[PDB]
Amino acid sequence: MKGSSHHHHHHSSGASLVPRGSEGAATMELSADYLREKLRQDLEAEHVEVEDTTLNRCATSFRVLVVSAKFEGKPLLQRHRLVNECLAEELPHIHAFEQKTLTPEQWTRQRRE
Repeated sequence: MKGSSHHHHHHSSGASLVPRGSEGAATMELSADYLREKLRQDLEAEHVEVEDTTLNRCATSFRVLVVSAKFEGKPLLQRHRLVNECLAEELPHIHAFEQKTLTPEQWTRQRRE
């Protein structure tokens, strides 16, 4: 049907063609280091550790760790919500995400694992 209108002309875009590299699976898109570095610089932490259960599988999960005082200044719930706000668009793509924020004193106090 063509009752409801919205766009008379065709969509357009702009992308220059230059030598460098082609596309792939997700070597650059969606990665542990991507979310790690992003959160680290975005949240500005001291020590961070990211992990993954190998994307090549039925189940996919990502683990992120952050240790600093910047989180202390903000409420407990604000900490977790902060990490979610950053990867808000990426979150939906993550089948399973798990983050944990703590202080440098607590971590250094008891860091067995």
